[PDB]
Amino acid sequence: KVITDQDLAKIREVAAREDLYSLLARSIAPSIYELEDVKKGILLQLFGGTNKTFTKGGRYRGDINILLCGDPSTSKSQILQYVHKITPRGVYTSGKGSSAVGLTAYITLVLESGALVLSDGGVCCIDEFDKMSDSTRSVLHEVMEQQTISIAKAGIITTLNARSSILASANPIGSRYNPNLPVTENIDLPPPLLSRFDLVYLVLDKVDEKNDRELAKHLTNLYLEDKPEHISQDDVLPVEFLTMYISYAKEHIHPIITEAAKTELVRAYVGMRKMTATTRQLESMIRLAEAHAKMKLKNVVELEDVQEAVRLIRSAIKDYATDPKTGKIDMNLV
Amino acid sequence: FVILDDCNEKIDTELASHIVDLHMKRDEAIEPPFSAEQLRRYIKYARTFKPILTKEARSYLVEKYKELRKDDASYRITVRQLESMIRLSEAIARAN
Ligand SMILES: Nc1ncnc2c1ncn2[C@@H]1O[C@H](COP(=O)(O)OP(=O)(O)NP(=O)(O)O)[C@@H](O)[C@H]1O
Ligand SMILES: [Mg+2]
Repeated sequence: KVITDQDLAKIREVAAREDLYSLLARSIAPSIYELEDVKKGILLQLFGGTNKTFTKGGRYRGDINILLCGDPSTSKSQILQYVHKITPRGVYTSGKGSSAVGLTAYITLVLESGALVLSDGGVCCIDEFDKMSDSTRSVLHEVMEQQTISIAKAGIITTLNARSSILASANPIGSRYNPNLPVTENIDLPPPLLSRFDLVYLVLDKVDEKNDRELAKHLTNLYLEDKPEHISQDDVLPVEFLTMYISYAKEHIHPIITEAAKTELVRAYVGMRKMTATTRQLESMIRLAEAHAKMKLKNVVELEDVQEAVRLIRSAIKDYATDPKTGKIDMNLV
Repeated sequence: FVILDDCNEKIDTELASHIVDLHMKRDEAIEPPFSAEQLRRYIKYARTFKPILTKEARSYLVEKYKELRKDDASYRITVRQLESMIRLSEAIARAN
């Protein structure tokens, strides 16, 4: 394919650092400037929740689905490249490149695999998500909710497993974010599909001289050398070691809910609910908190993890800057 | 059957607790009245009954159907609703 006690010592020693969460996040995509919250959310998608199966009452998904939405030139697609190369298994694809059959499975009498099936247990990166038709996007409802694919065609009828995490990229209606429309109307996905993402990010091309000088200095510094040694930050982890950390934590660590975490989750859900938050906001909060716990090599979910899960959800969709009654965003607060 | 969110704190506070319990304990939360292998044996037994419509029930059915027709006078209520109501009553008697 393309362990030792020293590796365990290194992993345990790194896990004791105070700046661990920021260190890991800024190290998944070293040359990309800022976008810290986006990097953090992607890191938690890499770790994932915990998988659960009951004797009866079913099984519950550990995987996280993320949507990146906003202005052009904001470097969304560049981030999808890093995720596609970091993940052990996965696929990158485009909206105009995909059919309903190609995305799931194909009759040929034999059955054949599509992208979401090849990507099982990994991450499936979908770019230009706003270009594919309502017919093709309707296929994703069942696979995202259940993590299974049911088929019933001439001579073949069966169900297949798809433990696949989706990372999506799109631009708003009108192709540049319009502040005179509410956020849900700018995003323009129908509610049954928009309800299935754990995190939704707004990223905006806001002009600012302070930001622009730093961005310009960062991009122009890459052309001072033939094959650059330069990198955005002094301390980042090598890709190999980072992969080792993530892989080990996925295999050995399995956090559980503490009573304290249960009380905070109930309180937080009632807070978002009483005023719109659906029942899926609760489950996605649980899943994000579990992902945060694995990343610290803990066996228990605690109050700190729940509060981080809540904070990241509020930060992603620019809620603090949102008018609570009209649903428009004040661009001055960004 | 039409399902609606109907947001209410007194329901949300309980529903959230139920959901968090399912993620906190795997098997323990549900505590059903019967075992599945018990329930299937009961359902197999029940389907052997072939109940018969009582005289008073025949008199009562036309009154209830007239009430539905006057409510109707929304999908328009046809003779098929009476036939369906008879089916449901057969199933209810069989359940008992
Ligand atoms: N913060 C940033 N860090 C690094 N490169 C950036 C940044 N912002 C913009 N760029 C550069 O600007 C370009 C962005 O291209 P791209 O990744 O396609 O952005 P995008 O969000 O996908 N825009 P679009 O495809 O039009 O919706 C690339 O050359 C990036 O290197
Ligand atoms: Mg792009």
